[PDB]
Amino acid sequence: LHHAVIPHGKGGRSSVSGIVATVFGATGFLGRYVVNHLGRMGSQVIVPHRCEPYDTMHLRPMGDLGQIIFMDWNGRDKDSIRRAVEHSSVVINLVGREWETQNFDFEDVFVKIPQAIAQVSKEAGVEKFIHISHLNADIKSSSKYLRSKAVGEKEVRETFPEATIIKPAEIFGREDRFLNYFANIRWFGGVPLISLGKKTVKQPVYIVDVTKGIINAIKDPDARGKTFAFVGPSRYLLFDLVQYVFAVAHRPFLPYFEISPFEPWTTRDKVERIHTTDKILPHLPGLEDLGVEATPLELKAIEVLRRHRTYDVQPAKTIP
Amino acid sequence: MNLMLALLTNFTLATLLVIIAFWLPQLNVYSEKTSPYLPFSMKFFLVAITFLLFDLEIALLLPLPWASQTANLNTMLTMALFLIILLAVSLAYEWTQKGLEWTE
Ligand SMILES: NC(=O)C1=CN([C@@H]2O[C@H](COP(=O)(O)OP(=O)(O)OC[C@H]3O[C@@H](n4cnc5c(N)ncnc54)[C@H](OP(=O)(O)O)[C@@H]3O)[C@@H](O)[C@H]2O)C=CC1
Repeated sequence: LHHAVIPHGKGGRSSVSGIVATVFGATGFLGRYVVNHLGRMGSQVIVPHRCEPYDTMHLRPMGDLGQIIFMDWNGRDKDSIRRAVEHSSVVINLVGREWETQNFDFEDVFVKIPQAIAQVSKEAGVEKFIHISHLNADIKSSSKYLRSKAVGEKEVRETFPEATIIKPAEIFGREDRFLNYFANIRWFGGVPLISLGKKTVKQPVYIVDVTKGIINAIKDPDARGKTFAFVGPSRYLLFDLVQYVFAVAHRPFLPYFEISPFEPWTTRDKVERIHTTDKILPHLPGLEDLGVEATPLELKAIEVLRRHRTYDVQPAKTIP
Repeated sequence: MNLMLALLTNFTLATLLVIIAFWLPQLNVYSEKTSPYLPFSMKFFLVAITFLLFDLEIALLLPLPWASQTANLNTMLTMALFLIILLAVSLAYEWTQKGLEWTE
């Protein structure tokens, strides 16, 4: 490893790890844990961003002095991309959206932007790379989010053949938009409208589990070029989950919002992913391979929805 | 009508500022926030009732200005002070009997 990146210290906050990580789209829900974990051990981190510098403030405590840098860039541009990746020991792409705008459609955020980043890393000779794909990727899939995603999984596997594409299932956490999606959006001011959520199988994963997986992947030398998917240890049915959620959230339940400016809620295409089944891929290595154990949704769902719980609950039945 | 329309507008306007103030900041996407987290003391109830009884006797005084127009003034003047003194005694009773504990 380069002379300045040799490990030093005991891995605390001010200890030097040697991982010069450049995170793209770190402002998101997933990124802030990856940044925080990278910051935890003091690894140098560069954080390009598009929003106001104000929105990046919460990342600052996560890193020691001179370990967090807030550049600027634009997906449509590659000159900016090169600067942020010129001397990175690894590059992580976390871009993505749950809805389409009039600037960047699904393909742009899921195909070109993941690619454009990949090529420059190859051009710059980045030694490693990480890419977050979706478990249910398939060009013949219904959900344009997935169909757009499925394209990206190919170029990234081509432009950067050694990039460790990862395909996690639904993720949940304190700031997640999945468990918080059902509790508030589905019910608030509106009776549940589940369209016979009886066939779907959902196998979400805990955000911390994903975060630990990524870091372990960076360290591993043999993880180069492989492909992983992260899935919770217990499968579930869509209908069973929602009903159980209202038990933890203690909201009234009755089994069975358009697209606008701002950040839309309950989008047309988002529905397809809720109903879309979680693929079963026994052959792809998963979390257990990375020295990471899946944390059951029972243990950690308590904290996320504790805030939803205004002011002794049998755990949800599983489906094989 | 006139008073009704005036009354309607006042509260009509009031709610809008309440609605707009409450709701319009909602559509501002300020991320999301985390979750934050009685002894019946005798002194406070005594004043509540004491106010009520003393207030009630006020209602008997309100006619006073109209009563002064009556040709039977000797009686009116006698009775008028009658209520006030009875009100005076009422307070006097509480004071001597230690009633005004909250005043302390
Ligand atoms: N819960 C899930 O969806 C799961 C996670 N994934 C993937 O993980 C990735 C990250 O997760 P998450 O943090 O919740 O996603 P986010 O919705 O929080 O967005 C991630 C980042 O992408 C940025 N972004 C949006 N548009 C652009 C753009 N044109 N150019 C540059 N940046 C842009 C966002 O910045 P800004 O806010 O300013 O737009 C944000 O910082 C996602 O891409 C997702 O595909 C895969 C399986 C399940």
